[PDB]
Amino acid sequence: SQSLYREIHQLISFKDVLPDKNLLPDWSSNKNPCTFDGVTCRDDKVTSIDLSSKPLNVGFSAVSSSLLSLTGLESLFLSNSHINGSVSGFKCSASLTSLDLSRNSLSGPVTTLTSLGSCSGLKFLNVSSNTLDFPGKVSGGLKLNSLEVLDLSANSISGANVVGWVLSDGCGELKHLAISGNKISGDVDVSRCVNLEFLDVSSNNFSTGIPFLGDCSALQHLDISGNKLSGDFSRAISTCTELKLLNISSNQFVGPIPPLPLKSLQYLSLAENKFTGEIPDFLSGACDTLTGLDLSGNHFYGAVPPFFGSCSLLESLALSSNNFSGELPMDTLLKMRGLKVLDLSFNEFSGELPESLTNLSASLLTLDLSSNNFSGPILPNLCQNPKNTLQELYLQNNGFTGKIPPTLSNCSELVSLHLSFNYLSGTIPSSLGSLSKLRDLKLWLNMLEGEIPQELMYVKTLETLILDFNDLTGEIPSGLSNCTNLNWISLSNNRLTGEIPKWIGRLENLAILKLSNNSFSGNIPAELGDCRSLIWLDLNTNLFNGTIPAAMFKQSGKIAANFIAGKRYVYIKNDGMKKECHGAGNLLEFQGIRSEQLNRLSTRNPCNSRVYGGHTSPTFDNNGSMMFLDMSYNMLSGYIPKEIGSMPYLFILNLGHNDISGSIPDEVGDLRGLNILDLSSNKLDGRIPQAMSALTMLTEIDLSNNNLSGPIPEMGQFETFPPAKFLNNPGLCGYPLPRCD
Ligand SMILES: *[C@@H]1O[C@H](CO)[C@@H](O[C@@H]2O[C@H](CO)[C@@H](O[C@@H]3O[C@H](CO)[C@@H](O)[C@H](O[C@H]4O[C@H](CO)[C@@H](O)[C@H](O)[C@@H]4O)[C@@H]3O)[C@H](O)[C@H]2NC(C)=O)[C@H](O)[C@H]1NC(C)=O
Ligand SMILES: *[C@@H]1O[C@H](CO)[C@@H](O[C@@H]2O[C@H](CO)[C@@H](O[C@@H]3O[C@H](CO)[C@@H](O)[C@H](O[C@H]4O[C@H](CO)[C@@H](O)[C@H](O)[C@@H]4O)[C@@H]3O)[C@H](O)[C@H]2NC(C)=O)[C@H](O)[C@H]1NC(C)=O
Ligand SMILES: *[C@@H]1O[C@H](CO)[C@@H](O[C@@H]2O[C@H](CO)[C@@H](O[C@@H]3O[C@H](CO)[C@@H](O)[C@H](O[C@H]4O[C@H](CO)[C@@H](O)[C@H](O)[C@@H]4O)[C@@H]3O)[C@H](O)[C@H]2NC(C)=O)[C@H](O)[C@H]1NC(C)=O
Ligand SMILES: CC(C)[C@H](C)[C@@H](O)[C@H](O)[C@@H](C)[C@H]1CC[C@H]2[C@@H]3COC(=O)[C@H]4C[C@H](O)[C@H](O)C[C@]4(C)[C@H]3CC[C@]12C
Ligand SMILES: *[C@@H]1O[C@H](CO)[C@@H](O)[C@H](O)[C@H]1NC(C)=O
Ligand SMILES: *[C@@H]1O[C@H](CO)[C@@H](O)[C@H](O)[C@H]1NC(C)=O
Ligand SMILES: *[C@@H]1O[C@H](CO)[C@@H](O)[C@H](O)[C@H]1NC(C)=O
Repeated sequence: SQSLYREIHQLISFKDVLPDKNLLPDWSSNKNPCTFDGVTCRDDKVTSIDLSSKPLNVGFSAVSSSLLSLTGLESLFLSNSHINGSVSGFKCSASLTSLDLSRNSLSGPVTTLTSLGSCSGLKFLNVSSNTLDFPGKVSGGLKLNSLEVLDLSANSISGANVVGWVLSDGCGELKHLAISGNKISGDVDVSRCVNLEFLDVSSNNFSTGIPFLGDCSALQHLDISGNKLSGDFSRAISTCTELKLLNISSNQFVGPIPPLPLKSLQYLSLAENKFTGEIPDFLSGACDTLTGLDLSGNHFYGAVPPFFGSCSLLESLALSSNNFSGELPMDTLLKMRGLKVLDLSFNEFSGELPESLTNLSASLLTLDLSSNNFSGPILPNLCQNPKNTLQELYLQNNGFTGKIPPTLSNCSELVSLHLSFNYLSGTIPSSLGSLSKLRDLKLWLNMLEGEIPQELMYVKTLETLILDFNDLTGEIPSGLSNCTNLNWISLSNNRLTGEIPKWIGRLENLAILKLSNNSFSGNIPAELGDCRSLIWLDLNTNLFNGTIPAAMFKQSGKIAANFIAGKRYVYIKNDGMKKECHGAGNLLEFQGIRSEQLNRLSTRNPCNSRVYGGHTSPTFDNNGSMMFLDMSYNMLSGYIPKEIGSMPYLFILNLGHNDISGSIPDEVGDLRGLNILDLSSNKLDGRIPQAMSALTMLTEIDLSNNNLSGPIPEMGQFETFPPAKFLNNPGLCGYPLPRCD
């Protein structure tokens, strides 16, 4: 036929306008398209093309002129294909049924989509994750009332009543509307959409009316979360008898949990609102269908109603960040046959752990009991039940006394263990080396003694070791050389000894090494310079000596950090007020702990009030450098190597209280991101290099107690700092000091 001749010529003309033609290397003229990678054929005719996740790097016009006009094409999938430009009028084949253009760079007003009406058979349209917008006045209509599925999520659509604009010309055919991740406001009226099954209007700018749903005859999925809605949603969804998922989380709802349609309900989320009072007895009505419940981050209180035993289908129960109290209602949890995730974190549950809990170790994937008021010992008999499935165990920030049960090694599926912030004595059981899947061992702020288990080598998956604030002794176990995935090692405020092993250079994933306030010694390993993920080095308050190896900076400009991101931390800034408190500040892991309990450190730390929190976020993804370097309060000597200046992402530099001599390298002036510079109490001499006048981001400097001399630089930021920062430098003069003689 002709369409065959035309099919091949159209496909090859498309290939030919690609900047990287090597992308469709098996496409070629005088070959049958049905043999082409990306092509679906039925009876020797093209019915579908899928060029998704290939960087085609061409514009929509190339697509609509070559591809969308092919006779018989039924579906075109071009998600994440680097298509830019915008939709305009074109001839479209009547067979085309699905168009997926999601995750591209389509730009322009959302009114451009209206020109896709050329496609008389189009029923499914995904244009999510682009940059389509709605400039100014919202008038007219989208005019695609034949659609069954429309996805406009994650665009740049800012406007009021955009939904009415979408639905203006009719929605009798519409089954699934998603438009989340925009900035849409106003009214949502889908009452004329009597076949609508799926509505996601989440993460927008709604702060007035609740969506109006009319008879709600077909609605199964309703997501209005992530807005600023308040008011009577109970009445709005009261006609909704087929509802399976109701997500109203992250809004401004207040009062008690009101009546709900439970007979079909599988997923319910009320999280992150201002609901008050206690879980009502009437929710037992969903115990026949309910698979997921989330009431986290409200003001709920009291106990977990006993009715939950009937919710035998309930897989996840999340109630964290309320004020639930009482003992672990094991009598109810043991009936929830299907329970997999249990999250009661950040409440005020109390008492010891009931012995019956050891049964759930054979069904649960996650047990999150962090930040409560539990007391007593960790159940030794825990994970007796053969085939222990438990993956995550979070018991941090409670009142647990006793030893760490070696029995925990039987929970062989364990990926995450967090026993921090308790009162645990005894040693770190050697048997934890048996947890072949463990990624996180977090035991910080307890009273753990003895040495760090050599047997920890037997854990190949290990990524984080957080042992700060204990009573550990002995040296860094040579065995740890084996855990090559470590990206965060924190051993501060113990009584460790020995040197820093030279095998640290081995771990190419280590991003944070914190060894402060112990008794480590010897020289700084030039081997640290071999770590290619290292961004935070805190060796303060120890007994290291020798000279700062220039080699430790060899990685600067090559540093990659990706795995360390997204982890909750607190950074506690040192105010130079108390002389017993050392270092720039303490970076501490802080997943599942209340800041209100930082006061617990008072007895272990001479530091008093300045707490930064967040989630780790490197300032680059690649080609970075160290961001933090503290070696204060040691016995280092010799001169600062000029390579010190080679780290453009360095925010903090503390080398204070050592025996460093010679003169401040002029390369410090290259450290353009520097916020803090402490070189106090050393033996540095010569002149403050004028180059340092180029630093623009210094919020703090200290050069006091050296043998520096000559004039303080008048340009840059020096005039900004008080005299104290320069005291005890005999030959030093110039404002803020007395003028030079
Ligand atoms: C409009 O297009 C968007 C963008 O593609 C689309 O959203 C994305 O959908 C996909 C699935 O269709 C999501 O990817 C999933 O992510 C989950 C984790 O959250 C994974 O578990 C899933 O993996 C499963 O399936 C894979 C094969 O697809 C298997 O390899 C794997 O083993 C699992 O079985 C899956 O990868 C994606 O997260 C969303 N979100 C994005 C990218 O924004 C959206 O659904 C489209 N809209 C409509 C109406 O179709
Ligand atoms: C019930 O609803 C809640 C609340 O909406 C929901 O949890 C949320 O999931 C969404 C994903 O749909 C999360 O949103 C993302 O947050 C991450 C992390 O900060 C961001 O990186 C993401 O930004 C991207 O996507 C945006 C579009 O949504 C884009 O505009 C942006 O440019 C980025 O590409 C995104 O915002 C959100 O973090 C959570 N919220 C909370 C509080 O957990 C939950 O999953 C729902 N439950 C069920 C089962 O449906
Ligand atoms: C490096 O490690 C060591 C080991 O922790 C650390 O020494 C400890 O410092 C803390 C905090 O200063 C000390 O805690 C004190 O304990 C005594 C009793 O032994 C108490 O009397 C003290 O109480 C005072 O402060 C309280 C509030 O914090 C007040 O309520 C009270 O009225 C008192 O004023 C205080 O809690 C602890 O004794 C030492 N332990 C050791 C081993 O010496 C050291 O400070 C760390 N170094 C650095 C640089 O951080
Ligand atoms: C990359 C991570 C490991 C890291 C924790 C990161 O996520 C985090 O944002 C870091 C970069 C933060 C945590 C503490 C922050 C510092 C807080 O303490 C310092 O006093 C302030 C003072 C002042 O505000 C300066 O502008 C920056 C400055 C000095 C901050 C520099 C950036 C931080 C160091
Ligand atoms: C589309 O992307 C290409 C590649 O960068 C560019 O040359 C062209 O100008 C872009 N078109 C639009 C509309 O931005
Ligand atoms: C959300 O809507 C309000 C009211 O229309 C508007 O004033 C505001 O600009 C919008 N906020 C955002 C974050 O765009
Ligand atoms: C939370 O519950 C506890 C224990 O019953 C109660 O004493 C406390 O007042 C509650 N917290 C608040 C602030 O309501």
